[PDB]
Amino acid sequence: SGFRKMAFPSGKVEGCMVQVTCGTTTLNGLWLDDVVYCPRHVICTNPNYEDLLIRKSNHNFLVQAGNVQLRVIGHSMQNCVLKLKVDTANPKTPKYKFVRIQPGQTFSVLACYNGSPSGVYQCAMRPNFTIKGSFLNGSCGSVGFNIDYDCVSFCYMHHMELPTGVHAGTDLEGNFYGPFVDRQTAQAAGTDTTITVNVLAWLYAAVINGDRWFLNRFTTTLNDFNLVAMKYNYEPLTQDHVDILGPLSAQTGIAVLDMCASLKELLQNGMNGRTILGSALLEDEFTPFDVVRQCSGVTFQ
Amino acid sequence: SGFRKMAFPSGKVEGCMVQVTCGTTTLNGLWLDDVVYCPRHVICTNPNYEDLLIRKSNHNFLVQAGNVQLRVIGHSMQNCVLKLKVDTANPKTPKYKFVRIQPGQTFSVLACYNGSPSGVYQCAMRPNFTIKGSFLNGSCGSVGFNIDYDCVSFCYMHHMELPTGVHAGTDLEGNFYGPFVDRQTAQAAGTDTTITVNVLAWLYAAVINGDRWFLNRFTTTLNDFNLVAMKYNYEPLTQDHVDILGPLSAQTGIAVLDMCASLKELLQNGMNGRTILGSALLEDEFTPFDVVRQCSGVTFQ
Ligand SMILES: *CC(=O)N(CCC(N)=O)NC(=O)[C@H](CC1CCCCC1)NC(=O)[C@@H](NC(=O)OCc1ccccc1)[C@@H](C)OC(C)(C)C
Ligand SMILES: *CC(=O)N(CCC(N)=O)NC(=O)[C@H](CC1CCCCC1)NC(=O)[C@@H](NC(=O)OCc1ccccc1)[C@@H](C)OC(C)(C)C
Repeated sequence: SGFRKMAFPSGKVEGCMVQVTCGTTTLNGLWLDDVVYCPRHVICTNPNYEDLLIRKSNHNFLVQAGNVQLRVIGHSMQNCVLKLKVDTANPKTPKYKFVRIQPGQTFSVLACYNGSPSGVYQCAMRPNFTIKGSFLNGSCGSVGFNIDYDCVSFCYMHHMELPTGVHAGTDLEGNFYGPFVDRQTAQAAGTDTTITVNVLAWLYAAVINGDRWFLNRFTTTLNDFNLVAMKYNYEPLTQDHVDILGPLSAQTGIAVLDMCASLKELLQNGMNGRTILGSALLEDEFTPFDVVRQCSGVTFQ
Repeated sequence: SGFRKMAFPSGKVEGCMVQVTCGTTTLNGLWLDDVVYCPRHVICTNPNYEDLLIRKSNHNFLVQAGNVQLRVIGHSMQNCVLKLKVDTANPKTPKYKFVRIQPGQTFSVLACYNGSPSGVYQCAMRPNFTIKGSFLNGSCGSVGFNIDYDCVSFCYMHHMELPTGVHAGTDLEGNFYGPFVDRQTAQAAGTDTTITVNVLAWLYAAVINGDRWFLNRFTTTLNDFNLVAMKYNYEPLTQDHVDILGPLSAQTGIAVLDMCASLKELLQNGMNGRTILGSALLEDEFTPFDVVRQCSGVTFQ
């Protein structure tokens, strides 16, 4: 038992982080096979990156992998990422995919500085397409990922911090999550919302681990639930959400809609000085898949 | 900015986990050089382990490292851990030490099943020498660690879960943290307390990241602070604790004792529906070192 914000083991990704330097900018890159992926704003000097990149040669890119120089033999821009072809394939390349995740989906972040991993933590893509990360200067190029058996699905590369202290970035093909652009012009996160299906998953986690105090005898319709959720800035729950909570419903014996009735009363009454899974807030950064993986024992390799 | 419960990168440890099987018990072991460390209760059938172990031969121990059989060529018991000498040194052995940590100190846990890492999370050794882990059947042998530059300091190996859902285990030399013994006889955690110096560190984290609402104009003596802390089941703060909070004090300009005055008023008044670093509870599983590492950029390799 117990329930923790749990990241995937990070070794498969650690073996891919490298330092990319060019001009006076140094950031992190991701070395898979003979390609190094990094944020395009590594490019020298409202920038027009196509124009800035045609002025570069391969030898203006310094790629450090450990104590080993990698030689750049080709480059191209794909959306907001640079792809640097190097003359050596990464022998530690795991099996991998690039995936663009939906809001509400979680992933592990390996924070990196100068190509050296610093820590790993678990995150969610917020409904407003920011992530509440932990990032300092030089963390650009750090990636977020999930692991399925032996395969690393990369889903995030870090680019920028916004004025509110939250973070914005791209999928590994360089497309920003959300409306953000990689310029130093005023931008701000839209209004965020709480990820309802995830809160419900976490309440099921609480029950699996022995916490029941918040349950009730009431029930609710999907429509009536959504009416109360909107009022508390929760995302509407949809039937596919209900279907995804199916397995957790059947393992606990608590119908999804009955669990919606306790969330409703938790929203209306607060938590009255009690805690759930060591939290005094309703947690929304565990997906239904996260709960099942941690409460059943699924491994990866 | 941002502040997350952040584990060390786990790759150095992942390369050391193995499966140890003997009789009908399978658990995790830790392969460093030509020795595999695992919990001694892997031994077959109020057990007397010295008596049970003299009845075993090397070939009763099956050690799986990936798809590769390791051959046991010697064994011995050290406290509550078995040390199995194998005929092959682990080529992925990092630089490492074994360290017995104090209560209040944090570490990363790589949860493992059948020698396969499942997740990594951050923990603290509670004042009552349990850890609030996340562990299922078959996680025994999973280890906890810290990393300093390139060196893995192993500090925990997991053995058992107690009735309250918290966890007990040993240092890597087999000595239990706390009064626990590796028998299936009724045992229970002592009364825990909140780790005061860590709460103060986290409040400094909040200030470094821009949260100030909880500060106040008041101050307090060490003695007067401890009087209020005892009443709220907080550990007494000592002068060495004050000294350790020195650097965080000097970076923020908030004297330790003034930060004690805001903790005092936070304890006496509650948090009034506000949050600190996304928490509605006072967090105590970040050490002063954790805060500095995450809020300044210290890497490892
Ligand atoms: C490379 C890096 O480490 N990193 C992540 C920083 C972090 N703490 O997560 N990225 C950056 O520092 C960004 C570099 C620029 C380079 C030119 C192309 C765009 C990216 N910069 C930022 O992340 C800044 N954010 C920002 O400029 O947002 C747009 C904006 C501009 C002006 C007003 C409002 C919003 C950060 C570093 O700047 C602030 C002041 C927001 C912290
Ligand atoms: C091997 C393993 O995975 N693991 C960790 C379990 C977990 N969820 O963290 N360890 C064990 O399962 C322990 C194996 C025994 C083998 C004989 C030597 C001692 C260890 N068992 C436990 O952890 C049990 N705890 C326990 O027996 O505590 C002492 C006790 C006995 C009777 C009453 C109260 C206390 C767990 C699995 O049992 C309970 C019922 C506490 C969950």
